[PDB]
Amino acid sequence: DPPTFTFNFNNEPWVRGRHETYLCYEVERMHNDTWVKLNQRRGFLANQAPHKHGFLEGRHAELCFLDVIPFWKLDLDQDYRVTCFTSWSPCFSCAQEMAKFISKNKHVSLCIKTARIYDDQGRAQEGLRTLAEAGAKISIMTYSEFKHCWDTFVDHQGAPFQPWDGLDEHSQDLSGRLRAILQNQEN
Ligand SMILES: [Zn+2]
Repeated sequence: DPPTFTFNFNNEPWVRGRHETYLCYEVERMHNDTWVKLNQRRGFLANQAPHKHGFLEGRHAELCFLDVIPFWKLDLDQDYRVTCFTSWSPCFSCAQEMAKFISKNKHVSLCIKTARIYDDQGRAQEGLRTLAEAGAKISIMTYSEFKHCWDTFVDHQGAPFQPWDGLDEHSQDLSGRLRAILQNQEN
């Protein structure tokens, strides 16, 4: 057979927030002081809008699952068990908003293992610290959690996907930054 593989998750652009963004998530509906789930889906698609009919601004992972919450329309005492797997930690307004819903109430546990993000300081740090501090537990899902990212949302668990050195660069970035952003250690 001819050795021809397609890598859309590699270094090659495939997120940039909105638009055809490769993203994955996992959410559970917490009820009766416990945890439960009433759906069968692992990860997410590489685009916006989960279903058809009803889409204007679009949901980029952050507000995506955030939408799945009102989708269940829990009572109130319930809790949001949401987990995300994106190629980037936050988003300017997508995260700023997300952060709110999560920072506007104490009852939403999240684990966003993101690949990596690169921003100067302005027009990005807002959704960064906000969503990352009062929005969810953002993890640096680079080369390491990347291989695992597969082991969690792949039928084969860790598909034969080759990692790019950039992961070493980005990983080191998203991580070291995420520490500076959340900690706000200005130095
Ligand atoms: Zn976005």
